[PDB]
Amino acid sequence: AAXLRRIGDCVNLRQKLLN
Amino acid sequence: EDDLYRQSLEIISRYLREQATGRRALETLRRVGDGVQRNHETAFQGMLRKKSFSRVMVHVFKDGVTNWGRIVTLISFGAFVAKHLKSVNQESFIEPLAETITDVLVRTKRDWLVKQRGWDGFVEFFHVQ
Ligand SMILES: *Cc1ccc(-c2ccc(C*)cc2)cc1
Repeated sequence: AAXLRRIGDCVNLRQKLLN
Repeated sequence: EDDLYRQSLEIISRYLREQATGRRALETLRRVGDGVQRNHETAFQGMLRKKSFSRVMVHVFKDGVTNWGRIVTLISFGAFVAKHLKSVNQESFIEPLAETITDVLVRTKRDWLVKQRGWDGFVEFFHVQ
């Protein structure tokens, strides 16, 4: 669960950077 | 009657089936999900060797934060798990898996999804490629 959470927030942050 | 559930199940089932063996949300999911799997293959391998998939899904969200990155990562990890089941000749677990992922998502995060305009919000959030 920790792994999926941190990967998920990394993907989210990348996309907000792109946006 | 739960049209949000119906729509989520169709996208997630079809993604899991396709990877293993609406149109606009699918194209977004396959693209973003491929990046996630490709970039986190070793983490996903590690995790795969470990439906308490459900408990782990929910635990992702326990800090009270929900975002599309976490959602797409969960679904992507489901596609990874699906591809493994195909490899191992256990395709019969693919549909229960998609059902389980949808249930947990729609059951726990239905209010957030509604607020983000459902799969339309997902497509818009990931539009910039
Ligand atoms: C187990 C694990 C922890 C952290 C990461 C990670 C966090 C943030 C970013 C941008 C990439 C990866 C992955 C796996």
